[PDB]
Amino acid sequence: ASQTITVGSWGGPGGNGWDEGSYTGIRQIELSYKEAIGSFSVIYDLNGDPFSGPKHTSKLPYKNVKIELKFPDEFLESVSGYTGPFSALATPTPVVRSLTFKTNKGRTFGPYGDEEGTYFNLPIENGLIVGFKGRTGDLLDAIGIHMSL
Amino acid sequence: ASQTITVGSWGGPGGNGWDEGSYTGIRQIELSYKEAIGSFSVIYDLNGDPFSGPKHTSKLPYKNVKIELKFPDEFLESVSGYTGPFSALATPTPVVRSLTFKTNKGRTFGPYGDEEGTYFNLPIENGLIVGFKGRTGDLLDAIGIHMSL
Amino acid sequence: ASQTITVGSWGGPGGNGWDEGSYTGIRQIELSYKEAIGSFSVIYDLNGDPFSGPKHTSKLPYKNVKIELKFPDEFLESVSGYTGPFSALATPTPVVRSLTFKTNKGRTFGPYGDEEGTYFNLPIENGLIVGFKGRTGDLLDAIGIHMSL
Amino acid sequence: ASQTITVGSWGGPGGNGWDEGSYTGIRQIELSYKEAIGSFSVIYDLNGDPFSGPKHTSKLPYKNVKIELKFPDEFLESVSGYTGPFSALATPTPVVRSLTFKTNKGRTFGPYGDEEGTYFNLPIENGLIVGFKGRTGDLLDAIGIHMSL
Repeated sequence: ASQTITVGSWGGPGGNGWDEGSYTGIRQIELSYKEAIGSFSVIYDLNGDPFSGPKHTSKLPYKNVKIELKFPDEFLESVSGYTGPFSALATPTPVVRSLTFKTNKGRTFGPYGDEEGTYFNLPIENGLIVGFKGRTGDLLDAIGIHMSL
Repeated sequence: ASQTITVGSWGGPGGNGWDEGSYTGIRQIELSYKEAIGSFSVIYDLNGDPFSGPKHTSKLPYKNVKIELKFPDEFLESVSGYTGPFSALATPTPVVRSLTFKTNKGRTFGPYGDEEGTYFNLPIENGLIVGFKGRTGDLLDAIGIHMSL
Repeated sequence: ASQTITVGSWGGPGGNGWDEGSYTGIRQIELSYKEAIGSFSVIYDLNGDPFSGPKHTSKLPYKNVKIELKFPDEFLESVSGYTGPFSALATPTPVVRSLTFKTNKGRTFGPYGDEEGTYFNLPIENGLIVGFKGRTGDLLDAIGIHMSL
Repeated sequence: ASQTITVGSWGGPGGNGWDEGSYTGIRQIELSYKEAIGSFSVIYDLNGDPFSGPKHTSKLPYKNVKIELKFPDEFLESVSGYTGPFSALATPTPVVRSLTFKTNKGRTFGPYGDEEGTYFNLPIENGLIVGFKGRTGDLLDAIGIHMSL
């Protein structure tokens, strides 16, 4: 490398590309938002210990959140959330306006960003999100995934 | 019982559940369509030789298309769609209304069924659709996918 | 193709190469033996339904045996068995002499052929024997293993 | 909670069981030995940067090798090595007496420890050793491997 299934890249053409790679599973997701998502950073599980993924932090003073999955027993079972521009940041390129997170234990981590734009949805009937791919310019411009069993 | 990453479920809850399991590759898809997708049946590749999976047919007089891939060098890199109910089959439940496939070699087997309702899109950077899962009643009620490296 | 992890070449470079392929799992193994292993063909599982793998039969008038596992619930957790030349077969190269299979339920299919030669050993901790590869000329010149989750 | 294929545990039941877990690849191995293998510590690759796995050290004053593979073009292609007891450590239980590492590039990191006891041979045709698992007490009592595509 060992490779993984990389399903996706939902978002747009600009920003700067970042592939954090692959790990055993997710422990914490922490993002900043207002009308679009700006910051996205994750705390992975690496063989029993926590691993802090690289950060893709925004300069925009957006509203802040921390999603804390209860590890082993809880893992996401669905990722969805629209995509499109934001004439305000004067950025012509498509961008991730929202991004909601469902869980196998039921807990859904409420829509973040305004549900305006075109919808993308990804339900997992069997599998495991194991890492994140995507781009980040001023906000998070595109999002991608890493799957495994 | 070896297992696969089963991604998705896109479509409604009506129809009879079907699963065709996992193979080694896709050799030819066959579908009928007309304002919605009726029949669905894929011919797979089992260890270098062709293996026809179960047929999932509709009695509806729908238009017919044969999608045949050049098998080893060509595979689907994207499956998109629009799932939306259909008041004509008097079906209140959601149904997959359109279906578009895009190849790693550059050919998009143009949108079959009319592009109406909520769009779905699943792009792949490294992975392989290795078996189809789905529901069928009179139309292709739903669509599921299985994956591998 | 999708690929699987292929561990194995145990035996010698002689004979003709055979790769039976990767399937869903194993339902019955069928071999022949005297002083060494001669024929080896298996019945595989192909998505809930049995599937016959090609026969790799040895012309040698040998003792016969059918090993059948209780499918789903019982599966191979171990494979092992002695390899060396056979001055009789006037075979200048090393060939497989004995082969013993151990089960997750306790069942162990007694050494078939003679325990003579250098020994090889594969205990599986997590994983699944999914297809058989190897070489066959008069006897089984060599054996390989396919694996998945 | 993702899994990888773990094969084996070639050794004896003595000592304290350890499992470094899985990563992206093997960059360096560092062991000690005289008549049996004493220390075993590996510097893994995690997504592009080195990640040191835990050290499993041994007080026995042994020779000290430092194995560095050229990480992306070079990876292990086979592991082999003799398992037998060791009268001198006054131990009743089988230990990993010897250990040899072959590479896909051609280099064979010749025998470390004596070639004595029963033999084991893990040869690989397709796949990646992606993590080591095992048991240490005074020396290296057992060794197991993790696999991925």
